[PDB]
Amino acid sequence: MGHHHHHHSHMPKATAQMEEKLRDFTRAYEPDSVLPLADGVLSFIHHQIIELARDCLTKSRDGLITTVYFYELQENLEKLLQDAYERSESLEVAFVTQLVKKLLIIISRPAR
Repeated sequence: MGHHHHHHSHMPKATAQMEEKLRDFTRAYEPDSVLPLADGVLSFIHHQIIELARDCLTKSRDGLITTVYFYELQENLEKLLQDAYERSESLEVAFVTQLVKKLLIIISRPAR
């Protein structure tokens, strides 16, 4: 992220790279806004995009992320992926899918 005198972490660390990708990703928007998509169900799933993003971000910085954390988080994103694919009216779903997918790519092991 730099600052004035940047020459600090001269170790290519996945902490720096990923946490920056993740924070800049999540920073741009709100849980309740940039479409509630479908009011109720996909409003919940939009909350899930932004709140799993913010929580996993702060838990990465905290170091709380275990190996278990990732398995639960991935299968929860893919749960909500199929919940968004169960959302019969798909226009809003392009955002949802590309967001949880891009997030899954940011935290390594890129999706499809």
